Amino acid sequence: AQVINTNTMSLNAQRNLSTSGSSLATTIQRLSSGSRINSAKDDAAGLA
Amino acid sequence: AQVINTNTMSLNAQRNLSTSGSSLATTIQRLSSGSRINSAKDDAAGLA
Amino acid sequence: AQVINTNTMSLNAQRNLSTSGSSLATTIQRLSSGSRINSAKDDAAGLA
Amino acid sequence: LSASRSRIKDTDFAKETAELTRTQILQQAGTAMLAQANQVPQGVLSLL
Amino acid sequence: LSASRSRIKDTDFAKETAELTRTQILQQAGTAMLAQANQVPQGVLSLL
Amino acid sequence: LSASRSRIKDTDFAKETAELTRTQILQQAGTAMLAQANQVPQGVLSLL
Repeated sequence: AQVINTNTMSLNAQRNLSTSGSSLATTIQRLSSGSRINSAKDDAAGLA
Repeated sequence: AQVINTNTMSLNAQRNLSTSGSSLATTIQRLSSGSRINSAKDDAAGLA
Repeated sequence: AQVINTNTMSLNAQRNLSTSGSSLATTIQRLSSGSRINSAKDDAAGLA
Repeated sequence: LSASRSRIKDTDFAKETAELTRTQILQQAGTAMLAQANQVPQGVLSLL
Repeated sequence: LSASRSRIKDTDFAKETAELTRTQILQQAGTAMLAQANQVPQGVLSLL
Repeated sequence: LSASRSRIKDTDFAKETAELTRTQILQQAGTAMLAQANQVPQGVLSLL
């Protein structure tokens, strides 16, 4: 069946792209700062 | 014999087109995501 | 004869590419490690 | 362990593209043949 | 004490670049596949 | 004894680089030929 109102394949690809691109910000940040723990999000005791 | 109420060839061509187009979604999804197993529909022990 | 459902040339080329790419990992590893014997796969009496 | 895990989960990029091309060609063949089949039953009208 | 503190806070530069490269490749693959998926539904027009 | 042990275990850096270069060329040749082989079967469409 061929439809035009909804494009499930197109709908998916977007989600995959966002998931893949999420982590690049974190890796760039921790590679530029020089340290692995920059906020309490990453570790819970290491900062303590 | 010519018949106009039914068109057997037309009815047949639709099924073949749908069958060919079924696999496109799976191949594009597994090519965009980068992984061969995205859901339990593909494997039953590989994911575990 | 022209067919679509099979592409023998394409099927072949894949095999040749994998064959050529087999040895590069071994070469890189034995160049980074600095030693010619890293496991018993390479030799049987040399390690002993 | 990390090397062993990747043999049953990752995608082979060389293999998927051939299937992509095959499905793409089959779709166009099916569409053209469906259009031809739809146009076929017209010639009865000349008899009337 | 200063040497001991460094084990749980500093970045490993040899390990951190690999994820940069991997994510960079994954993003390009995702973008190309997204464009393909968007362009796919065009073929229905020829039927009309 | 230390001199004797080194003749059968250490890598020869002069010989491995040639093999590295040869394999690297073969990979590119194979990839280009594979892409051409994949693109070949498109010509059947004009007949339809």
